[PDB]
Amino acid sequence: TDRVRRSEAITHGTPFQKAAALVDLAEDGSARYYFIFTRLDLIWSLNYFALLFLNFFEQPLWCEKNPKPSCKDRDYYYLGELPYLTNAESIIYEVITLAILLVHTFFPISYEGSRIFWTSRLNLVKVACVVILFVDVLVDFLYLSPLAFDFLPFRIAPYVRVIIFILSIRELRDTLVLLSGMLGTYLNILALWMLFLLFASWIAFVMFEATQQGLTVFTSYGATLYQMFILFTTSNNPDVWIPAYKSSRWSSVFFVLYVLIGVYFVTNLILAVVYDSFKEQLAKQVSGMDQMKRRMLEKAFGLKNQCIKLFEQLTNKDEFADLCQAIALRFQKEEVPSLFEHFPQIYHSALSQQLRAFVRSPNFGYAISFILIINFIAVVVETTLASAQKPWQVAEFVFGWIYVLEMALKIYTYGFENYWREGANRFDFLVTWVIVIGETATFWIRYLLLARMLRLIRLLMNVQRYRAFIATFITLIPSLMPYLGTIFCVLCIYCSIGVQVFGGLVNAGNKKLFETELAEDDYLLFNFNDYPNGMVTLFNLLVMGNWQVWMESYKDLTGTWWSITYFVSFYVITILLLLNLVVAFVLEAFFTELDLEEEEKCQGQ
Amino acid sequence: TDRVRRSEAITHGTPFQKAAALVDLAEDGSARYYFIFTRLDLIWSLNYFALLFLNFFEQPLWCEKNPKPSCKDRDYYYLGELPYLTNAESIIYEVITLAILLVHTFFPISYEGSRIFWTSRLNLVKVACVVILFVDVLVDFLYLSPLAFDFLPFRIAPYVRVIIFILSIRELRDTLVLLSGMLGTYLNILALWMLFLLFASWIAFVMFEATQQGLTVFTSYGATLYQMFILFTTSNNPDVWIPAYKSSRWSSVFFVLYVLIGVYFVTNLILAVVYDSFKEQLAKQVSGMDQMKRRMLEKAFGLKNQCIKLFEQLTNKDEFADLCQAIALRYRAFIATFITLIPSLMPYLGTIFCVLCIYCSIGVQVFGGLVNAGNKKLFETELAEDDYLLFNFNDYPNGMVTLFNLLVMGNWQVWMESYKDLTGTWWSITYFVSFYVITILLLLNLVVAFVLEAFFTELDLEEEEKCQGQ
Repeated sequence: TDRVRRSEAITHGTPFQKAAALVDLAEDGSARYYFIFTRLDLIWSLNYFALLFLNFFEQPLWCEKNPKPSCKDRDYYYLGELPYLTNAESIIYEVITLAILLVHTFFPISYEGSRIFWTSRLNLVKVACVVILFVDVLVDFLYLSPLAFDFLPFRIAPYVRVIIFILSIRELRDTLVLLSGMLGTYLNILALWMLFLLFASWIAFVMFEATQQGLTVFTSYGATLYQMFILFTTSNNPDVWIPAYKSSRWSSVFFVLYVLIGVYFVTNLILAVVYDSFKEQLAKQVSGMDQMKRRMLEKAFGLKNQCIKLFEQLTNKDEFADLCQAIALRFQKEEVPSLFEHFPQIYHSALSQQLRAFVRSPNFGYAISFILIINFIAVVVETTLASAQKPWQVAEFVFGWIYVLEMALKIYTYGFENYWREGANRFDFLVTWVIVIGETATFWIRYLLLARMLRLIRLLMNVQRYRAFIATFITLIPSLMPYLGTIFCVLCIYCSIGVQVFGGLVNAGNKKLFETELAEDDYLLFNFNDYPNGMVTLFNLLVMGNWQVWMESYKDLTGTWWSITYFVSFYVITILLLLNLVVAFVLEAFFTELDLEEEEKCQGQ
Repeated sequence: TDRVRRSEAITHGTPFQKAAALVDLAEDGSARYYFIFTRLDLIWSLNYFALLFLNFFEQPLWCEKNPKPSCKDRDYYYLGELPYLTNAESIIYEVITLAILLVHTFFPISYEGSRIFWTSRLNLVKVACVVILFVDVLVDFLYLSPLAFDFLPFRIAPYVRVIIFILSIRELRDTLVLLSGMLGTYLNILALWMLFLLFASWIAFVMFEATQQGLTVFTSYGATLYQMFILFTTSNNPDVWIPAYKSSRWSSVFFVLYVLIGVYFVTNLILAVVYDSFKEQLAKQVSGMDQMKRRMLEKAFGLKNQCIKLFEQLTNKDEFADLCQAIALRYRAFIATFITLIPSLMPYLGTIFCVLCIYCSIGVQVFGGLVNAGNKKLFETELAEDDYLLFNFNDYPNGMVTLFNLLVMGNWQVWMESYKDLTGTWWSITYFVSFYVITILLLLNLVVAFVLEAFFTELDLEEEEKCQGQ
């Protein structure tokens, strides 16, 4: 019960207790109102997620301008399968979440102090965002009366919801501070890339001037630069230069050289510059956190006898910082009592310790692992069947109980704390409960059986080699969350733009559609006609198989080359920057894991 | 200046100048006959290169079986534009390059001394390769005459020419030696990748078992694993799961998760393992180089006037090697990186090109001849739908450009499907699978790591220069 002890010691503890708490919470990274607001922090978090999720269910703007047919003909408009809110439902949940937001944003005035509240920038920006949302909601509500407005051309709330979400979750804000560091360096390598495309497409344009390649593909410098930009992604390779190769096999040399330089040099040079600037900005950022950590330690200090008394609390300035950092890096945190040591003859009778050693024994692991292999054999045999399967319900139940027992013995040997502190044990816990629930409810099957397959990953987890890769993966998964969230918020902004600009054109009546590559390649459900559909289309533009099919199709559907600016800017922001950041993160992760085991060896030697 | 003074000093100079030559050539990184051998290096190189390029102009063997129509109707077989040598020319250039190769491979027999030469296994393997070439050339000559043979099923010379070329250039031979060590680590992450595909494809097959995705795309576990393997490359995205998305939009959650894990995690992990194991082998190589340089300098030492006479020649036991080491002394950063990276990368791009040569030779023997205007099946294939028919294996250039197209991983499954359906045998996929495993997941990831290392070296170098000037 750490958090309650901490908050009690902070609010009511004696100065030595307060100091000990301040240092403990430094090691772990009006105070009553702050604690209350922290307890409400779950409510605030869920409200901010619901505030963003409203974008998925709000009815698309183009449905309001009286389409014929109505948007109920989701086949005619190739629309999604999520529902769209009525106006009534939208006004209900928009009102509830805006009211909770106003409460959330202004409640800190009760404890921060107004001079602080207005001196602080993050406050002023959140006040601006909530004001903008209040205005746009009140406008959209007043439009319930036709006297209020005749027409509404555009809507701003879909963007401000995302901004408020970004400003609410600090780790996203610190990721955007990092990114708005490295962006200035990134513009130089982006410029060198552009200048390379310009030159290469000028050479191509001169070289093919009167060939069939010129006359049917490189018809002008602009089309050349565009086709070459696509070919830098290689997505149109070899298709874009087949006419050249038909006219002279030697033409292949120019395109092989262009692809080779583009894919293996420049793409990697951009990656290297992004990786460098990431590493620089991350080291710069973390140094600021270490400095704040010192500021907190200096407060804990300011609040031989003093050293003895602090070490006495530990039994539960430069000297202080050194001692605290040393003991922190040297020693693990204090033990947590079980609920069961209170029973001497139960918990402490040597039969207990003997069973504890047994469950801890290696041969117990050998037994359980062999049983798990047998469970794998059991399920692989069972999936040969689809009433003959009925007896395998017995095997299902038996393995269910076996996992209940294993989990129980695990908590019997590592409590709740050292059990749940291990991510493997957490996965065990979850899959145990879900399958035990399924089986005890049994005693749709084809779908729930995928959980019985999912449990088989334990066979990989046990492997002495792969455990290193799996540990890299398991630490990387939570560590990537804010960068994936940054990408997802950019996708939300881009989808909103797509829904407003391109939504509604992909319908069965638009005869131009059946001229597009979408209708030729059958991609028709990957339209922007609603937010879900745009969101999955944007996943396709991210992995960017066939991505130019959309850029061509919507160029042709809109009739202006400016439609391309959406996909070009999307490529520049997501692929060339943010995803290369994620790549750098994975490389730093694995090499840190290798460095960590190299340190473990060097210190053990 | 330098090279003449060095060889002159080594052959005729005073021993103090001989030491000076040894140290100067160490700074710059019967000996008369070794000097002749070294000066001929250009002729040796050009002979090896001609022997390698011979594969581009040797007539494809399936034409020698006399098809109808003949390979004179190049359009009917979508053939390239390079000449095919006559039997006369092929015999002439094979004999000439064999004679010059025999000369080169025997040339060290004098200056190395027979026991030493034949003791060194690199000579022995070269001799095995050259004897194989001699035997196969003699067989090819006999096969000109009906008395010796009626037919020969398989021709080995196209491979051994590449093997001899790899053995001949030290920068290549050391590149493949470096590469051969990390393979034992590369096979582990390859096992993890295989196990991942197998399990993910099993979940896919059972999840969709009765759906339209199952009833059209994932019809058997085999088809599932194949389609998922292509989807790991992302090259069949979104195509493979459009039926699932038509039946229920929630299907997309599984394929999005599969692609995300495949790309941004596992492939990057394969890059990380290859990168680290390369950096390990590079470190071992450069440590071996430093050790060898020291051993040479120690020999040069073995040969106060002591100092003065050397400081005199320098105008051109550790104590000596340490002396030698002492007496050895916006876009600009990117552009310097790019400039130096090219002559640094030449070994690896060259090795990749040699692997393509082996694969192209296999391609011309196994698949060559299938893509022709009379093949009724061909017009059912994706090759014909996408008008890719010039990208075939009917001659060596065509195969080489097809192999480049696979190396860029553009539409690469078109050929794998089309040639599977042409060859009528699922085993044809092994060509493209093994190619992807060897070139993309290993060698080109190595190239990536080499580029990144070059860039970070350039940033460190300019930071060092700045800090030392500060």
